[PDB]
Amino acid sequence: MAKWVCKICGYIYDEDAGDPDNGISPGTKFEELPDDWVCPICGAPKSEFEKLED
Ligand SMILES: [Fe+3]
Repeated sequence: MAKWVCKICGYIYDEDAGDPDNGISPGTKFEELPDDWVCPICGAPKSEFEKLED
């Protein structure tokens, strides 16, 4: 699945990993993260992530 970078801190949201510590099962696409999900490292909103693809 895809990977997304937090433009602020460099955390990688890896769709294959999800974010289970913060309520997100492995396999959850970035689009499906709740609107108020934030970077677990720096707190940046979803707007600050960039999909790692051309
Ligand atoms: Fe971040």
